[PDB]
Amino acid sequence: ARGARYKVPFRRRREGVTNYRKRRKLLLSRKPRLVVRKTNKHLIAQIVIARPHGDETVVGLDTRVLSKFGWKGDENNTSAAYLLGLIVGYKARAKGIKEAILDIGLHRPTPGARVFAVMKGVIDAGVEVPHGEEVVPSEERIRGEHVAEYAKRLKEEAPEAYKARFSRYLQRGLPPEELPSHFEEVKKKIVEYYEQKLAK
Amino acid sequence: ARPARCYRRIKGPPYTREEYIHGAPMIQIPKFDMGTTSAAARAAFTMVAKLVAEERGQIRMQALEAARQISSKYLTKYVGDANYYLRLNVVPHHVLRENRMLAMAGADRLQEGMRLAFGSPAGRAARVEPGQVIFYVEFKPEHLAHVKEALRRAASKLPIPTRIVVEPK
Amino acid sequence: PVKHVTGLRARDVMLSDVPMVNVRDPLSSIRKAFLRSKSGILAVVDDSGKVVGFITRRDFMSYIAEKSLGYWRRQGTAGDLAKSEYPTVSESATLEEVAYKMLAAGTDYVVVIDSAGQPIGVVTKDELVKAYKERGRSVKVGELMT
Amino acid sequence: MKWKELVLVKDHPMKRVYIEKVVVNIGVGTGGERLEKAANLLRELTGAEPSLRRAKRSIKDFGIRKGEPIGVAVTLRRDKAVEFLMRALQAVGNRIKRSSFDERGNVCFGIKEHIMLPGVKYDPAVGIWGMDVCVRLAKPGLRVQLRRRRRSKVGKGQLVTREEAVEFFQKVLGVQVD
Amino acid sequence: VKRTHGYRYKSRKLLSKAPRERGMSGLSRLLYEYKPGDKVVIDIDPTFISTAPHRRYQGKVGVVIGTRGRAYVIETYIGDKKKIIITTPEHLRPHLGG
RNA sequence: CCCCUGAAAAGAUAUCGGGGGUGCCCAAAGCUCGGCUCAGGCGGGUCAGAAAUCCGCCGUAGAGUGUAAGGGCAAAAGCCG
RNA sequence: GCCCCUAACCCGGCCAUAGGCGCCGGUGCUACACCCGGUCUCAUCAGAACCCGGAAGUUAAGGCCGGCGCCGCGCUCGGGAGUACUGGGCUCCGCGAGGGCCCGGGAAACCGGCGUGCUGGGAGGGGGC
Ligand SMILES: [Mg+2]
Ligand SMILES: [Mg+2]
Ligand SMILES: [Mg+2]
Ligand SMILES: [Mg+2]
Ligand SMILES: [Mg+2]
Repeated sequence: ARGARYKVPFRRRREGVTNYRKRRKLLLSRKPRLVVRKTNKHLIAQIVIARPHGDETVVGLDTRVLSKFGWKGDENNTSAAYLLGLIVGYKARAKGIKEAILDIGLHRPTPGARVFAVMKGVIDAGVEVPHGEEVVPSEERIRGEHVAEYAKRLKEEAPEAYKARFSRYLQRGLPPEELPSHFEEVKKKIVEYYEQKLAK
Repeated sequence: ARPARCYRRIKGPPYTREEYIHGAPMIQIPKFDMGTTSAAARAAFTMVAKLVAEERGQIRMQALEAARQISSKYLTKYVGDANYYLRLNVVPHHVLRENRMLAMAGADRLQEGMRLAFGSPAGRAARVEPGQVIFYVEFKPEHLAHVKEALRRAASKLPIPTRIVVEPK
Repeated sequence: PVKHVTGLRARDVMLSDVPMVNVRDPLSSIRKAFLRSKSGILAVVDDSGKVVGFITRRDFMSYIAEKSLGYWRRQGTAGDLAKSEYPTVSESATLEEVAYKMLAAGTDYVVVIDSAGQPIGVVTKDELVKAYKERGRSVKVGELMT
Repeated sequence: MKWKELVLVKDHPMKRVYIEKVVVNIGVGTGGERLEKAANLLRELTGAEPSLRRAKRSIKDFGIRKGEPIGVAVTLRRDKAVEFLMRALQAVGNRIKRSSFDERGNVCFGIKEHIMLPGVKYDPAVGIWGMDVCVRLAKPGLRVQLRRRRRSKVGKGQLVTREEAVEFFQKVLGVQVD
Repeated sequence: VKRTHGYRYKSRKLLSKAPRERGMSGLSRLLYEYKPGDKVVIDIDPTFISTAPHRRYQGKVGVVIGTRGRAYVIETYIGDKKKIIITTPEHLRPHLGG
């Protein structure tokens, strides 16, 4: 900036995306990382192995991949986070990954957040990620009951606000109240594909 | 004050950092730029005389001041201060030391001889290289004889040999 | 080994509005001020309202005795009498430490200075005796009499 | 005339102006029971919980140490801020100095006593207090300087200006700017 | 007075950093998985000085003998004596000369 | 015993050589987690002032880090919980 | 499932050719954002932030790309300059401190010129197997 004595920080640090103090602790594990990132519309999950010249990504997917299994809910709701976790979990096992460590970046590790929702789906697929027992969201929020109860109470109170707060839910063909029913639908088709794939 | 031959030769490292030196003497040179120092006035002058050193050595602060008065007084009354600019170019940063048995000068000065022989501050001097410019005179070409005479007078008060160089700006 | 104490702090026993004399009041005014105030202590302030010292009855009497003493040879202002230096204790000061300071300094009083460094009140022997009256222990006078 | 509808909408829908937040300050020296009175006063005045603002540094001339609570403050948001702002602006008299505006869409003014405030009455067990009223105006897109990830500086064109601020109070708040 | 011998007793210039190298250092040196038999350069990192080797081993080349938890056991020489340095990879570099 | 310099860009290196310090202190000034950013300056703001609490802008560390000197340290090694 | 090419996005490496000030633009189906609310998980004085649910609007800002000027910066470029300094030899000069010569190395400031992120893996998009 000003003068030669100025020290410009790291590019990722000055852009504001990498906490290098936390990254050094993650690199000390010598195990693959499960990068979980959150956007305004989508959720990113990756299994990343760090290398000296740059991280090597094994499996990296966004929430757009759920459309392959006919997901009909919000792209970055809690249920969408868990479904996104299974695919990266299953594809990670097909690439030989048995274990990983969670990397939530600059996100807070609040209990029940979607970043632990993604990690839950990874655990169910068969990839061990060590974690705290009291941060993973409940099954009711995983299957979207909190979304269904919000629409059901809001429909009976303000139906006009129903068509605006869930305007895109209807046009997909799925009212938000059948999201818990639709969740078990999608979860079998992700599960049965990757299990039956694993048979061969 | 000892003869200047005791302090002429450069025999060790410079001793200038005054935060570590106890009782370092103050510089007793009142002015370094004589005459008309303003840049608007010095554009009138067109000649430059330099009293250049010939040998590397140390010039004591009292020798620098003594050369400064005799040269500046001569140009004052032979040339007029409005007709020249005279600058003493060097500053006596080096602190001279002396090892003598004295009055209350620290507890370790009471031990005679070469025991605890690190001296106390005894003055200041300028350490100069060959070709270093000691005195810098800006002047007009009509007063060339007077400026050489003033510079020659200043040379007589200095411990090392010096030569006058005259060139235009 | 005297043990049981009030628990009372200095601010309880304070006298806030000490009667005041300005620095250029002569000594006749000093006696008249002592008479009107009915107090054993006065605080002196300057033209700017700045307290510089406290004049006690004993200091005034001793000054009169020393200065005006000659009868075999028969033939000022208030600032000269005040003492700027006094024992001092802050607001949380206890009666034991205050009495110790008053005894050690040999004063009739003790000037309380705040955290900022300014006087707010003075406590003398009489308020100490009164604080004993509201709280003081049980002793026969034979162990306090001179 | 609620918070969503005191907008100063510009020619861009993203250039609208509003009240980001209004805060009230009480600087009382050290009094713990005094500060408790001060906290109770704001808790009833604003309808929101106060915040004990500890001393940043110790100054013996003020008799204060760092680490002790010597102030009460509260940050008001959408609906609560406007109602007190209208309530506060009555006590000020619908009058704010033009020099009171800063060059960053900000303005603070102080109410000397809260008995001038509407819905207020004299109380002898709490006394009479004065406040600082700090109201901040912003445009949409100010979150870029405050989000945790990918923090950045808002552009020059997307910051509330001192000109755009004063026009907000006259036309939207109806406050006399002299 | 004779020289004092602290663990870092003439390390002013060694442990100083230029203004352009101020702050945290890059993490690429953590990502070199050294095996037994490879050659490494001991390059002390001043920001992790608690785990750094002595100044006498700066600039020297050793042989990785093994790993102890997370440190690397390095065999080197000081003149004629065989020394065993156990340091983390942040004070190491790979040797590309042989 | 410890730091800088002497010390001559590996290592080592003396003098009654130069500038200094040590014989402690701390249940938090130790451990970890999280949040924040310091000195200072500026603009606005009742008391309020050079300096208190409040709103915003700038601010390469010009602060702090128990204690000598040197080194290190900014989503920290500092401050707060 | 595979090889090839390729913006804005995710994870990096080196950590200013990458920074700072100002100016002129491009980008919007998708992606990134701003954005809309606070039932639920979660949080504070404050749903500002964090966390959660969402999709009316907007490219105004952030992001990414292109161009110009200034400061800062970089260069195994030209001058400075074979200069300053330096390893070895000397019955070579000087009263002396010091300097010279032969053999072998060789800067820095500064001036001018040029440059102003490069690059690894993945997602998305296109092609073919
Ligand atoms: Mg010598
Ligand atoms: Mg020894
Ligand atoms: Mg230790
Ligand atoms: Mg050495
Ligand atoms: Mg910390």
